[PDB]
Amino acid sequence: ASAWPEEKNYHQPAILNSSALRQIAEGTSISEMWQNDLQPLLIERYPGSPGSYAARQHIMQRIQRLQADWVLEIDTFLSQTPYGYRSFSNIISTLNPTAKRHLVLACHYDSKYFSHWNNRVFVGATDSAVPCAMMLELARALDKKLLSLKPDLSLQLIFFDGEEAFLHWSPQDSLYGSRHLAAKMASTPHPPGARGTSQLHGMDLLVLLDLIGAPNPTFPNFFPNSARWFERLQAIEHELHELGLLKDHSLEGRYFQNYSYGGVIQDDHIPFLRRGVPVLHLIPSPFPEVWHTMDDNEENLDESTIDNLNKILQVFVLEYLHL
Ligand SMILES: Cc1cncn1Cc1ccccc1
Ligand SMILES: [Zn+2]
Repeated sequence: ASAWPEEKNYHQPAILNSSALRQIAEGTSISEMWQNDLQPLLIERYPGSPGSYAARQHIMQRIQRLQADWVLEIDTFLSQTPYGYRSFSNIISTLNPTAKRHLVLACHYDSKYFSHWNNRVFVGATDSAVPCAMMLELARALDKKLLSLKPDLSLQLIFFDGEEAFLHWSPQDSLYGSRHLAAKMASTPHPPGARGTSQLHGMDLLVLLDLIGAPNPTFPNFFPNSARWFERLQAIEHELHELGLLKDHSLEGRYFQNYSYGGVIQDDHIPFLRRGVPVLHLIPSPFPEVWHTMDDNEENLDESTIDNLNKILQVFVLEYLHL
């Protein structure tokens, strides 16, 4: 049939030079991210809540003000939960929806459901309000360079709804939005008119951000087949450090360690991984100390660590896109 689905296997980056790295490092404002992209999301936003619709409106609005031609679809669906049927809505933002291949950035925008505890409200700053904000910032910071898109490859953002369990993590109570969107893409022909290939095939690489925002994260390399792209993240961290472009950062405590994890951490990528999508899982091990506590808030975030990772990520995306 069609073998384009193999191009991602042979795709190679266009490594940036020191002058361009500097540019990128200069091009991203951590403090504008914090005010315009991050703070509006630090609300209770479990699926079906008022905050979910708010968070959903804020993500679409911030994406809309940008010059690049983002197409936004709200993939709304119904699914059974421990509390009955409920409605969920994934946010999908795509440049050039026609192109066969797309590099995918994503995270979950729901917050785990938890009634008030000690009069406190769970807002999951690292899980995953910050990954959401890093995605919005990457799109703003790279707006002009992405506008250049009008190799048949472009960029897609996915903000999954319903990553978290409502009552008890299990295969039927978890990954609502990603289980839905992976099965939908696996059976939607791509590109338009194709007779043998799916959108799931068009996913060049799924870069899943989760649990980012704490100090000193250590990201393992999880998969033998995306290991080379993990190595680019290592390389980019190193060079930005040597060029004085990172803050409060030591090579003794670098983010992208040279160690592998022999297993898997259940997350929104599992539905795509099982169907053969390559994944770069940017989740740290161990998890933040504030994981699933009421302390996973704004005050326990580390501003420098997010700034640094924004720069590493933005470099990675431009190098993947040859921009
Ligand atoms: C990655 C994540 C973020 N929030 C929940 N998960 C899922 C999970 C993974 C391992 C153990 C418990 C729960
Ligand atoms: Zn969680």
